[PDB]
Amino acid sequence: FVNQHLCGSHLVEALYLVCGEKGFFYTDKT
Amino acid sequence: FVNQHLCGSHLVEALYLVCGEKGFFYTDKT
Amino acid sequence: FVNQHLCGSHLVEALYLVCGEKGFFYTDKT
Amino acid sequence: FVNQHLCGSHLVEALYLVCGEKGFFYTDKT
Amino acid sequence: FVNQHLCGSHLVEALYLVCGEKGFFYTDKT
Amino acid sequence: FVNQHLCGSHLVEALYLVCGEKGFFYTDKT
Amino acid sequence: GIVEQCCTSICSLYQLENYCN
Amino acid sequence: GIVEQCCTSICSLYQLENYCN
Amino acid sequence: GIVEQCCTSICSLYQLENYCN
Amino acid sequence: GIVEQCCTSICSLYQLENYCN
Amino acid sequence: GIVEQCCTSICSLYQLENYCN
Amino acid sequence: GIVEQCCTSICSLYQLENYCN
Ligand SMILES: [Cl-]
Ligand SMILES: [Cl-]
Ligand SMILES: [Zn+2]
Ligand SMILES: [Zn+2]
Repeated sequence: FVNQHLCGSHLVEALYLVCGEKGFFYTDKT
Repeated sequence: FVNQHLCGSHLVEALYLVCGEKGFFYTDKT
Repeated sequence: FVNQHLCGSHLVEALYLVCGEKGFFYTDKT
Repeated sequence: FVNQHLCGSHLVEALYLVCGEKGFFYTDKT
Repeated sequence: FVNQHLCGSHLVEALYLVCGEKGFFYTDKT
Repeated sequence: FVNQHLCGSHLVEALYLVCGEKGFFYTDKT
Repeated sequence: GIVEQCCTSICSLYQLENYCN
Repeated sequence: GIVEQCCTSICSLYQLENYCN
Repeated sequence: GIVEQCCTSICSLYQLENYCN
Repeated sequence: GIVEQCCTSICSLYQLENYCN
Repeated sequence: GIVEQCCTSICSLYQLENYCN
Repeated sequence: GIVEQCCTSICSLYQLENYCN
């Protein structure tokens, strides 16, 4: 529908590629 | 659970599966 | 829309991580 | 088709692509 | 909704598996 | 950006993330 | 089945463990 | 194109082979 | 947040770089 | 099994089909 | 860190939970 | 090609952009 679970599954991988050594903080709430 | 070496995106992927609504922090700084 | 194909693509990976040595039987019909 | 070593989730991923509506059984017990 | 971005993310991997040595040309416009 | 060896599907995955609407050509012929 | 349960709504690790052998 | 054919409806391996070089 | 911005609409690499440390 | 054929060594398509239901 | 425990070596589930918020 | 530069060795971002259409 807008399945935020499967979408976040892609977002976290994209963030692992983009951030690199910096890392990132991920929260499924904003 | 799986008993292997998770590396790369896979790492974060499992952090997405285990944590859930809690969220996770990802820092690969050795 | 509710694309069960892309969703099952994630489900099978999550099941590979969760089951581990046990394995799993997957059918896209119930 | 690709001629490489598929391992980890990738393995199941191709089982998801090749089988289809038939389904597959995944058992990594050596 | 029909999120063509996440769907193309799966399509490109499926194409990498299917084409193999041949390769493929991918464009998100037809 | 990440500083590692991308191989397999991962390769194309980053081509999907970096290029975007431009598109990419994928040929692994050595 | 797994496909009518874990696509419309998200399934946790414990819910996904049911379908393991 | 591949994106108007293999997103609304699922594409098999044979359908995905059309777009290979 | 990232989830209300990068799911309804696609986020580029530059947009995804905001949430890095 | 499946790993020792397709992960330890390389599998073909018709060897992949041997594990479908 | 996380890599040297779960990638260099093998992690368990409760070692995975140590990096959740 | 692309593999011998980014898989055999490590690529940068602007080396990645060399394979975009
Ligand atoms: Cl999706
Ligand atoms: Cl890998
Ligand atoms: Zn998806
Ligand atoms: Zn991988």
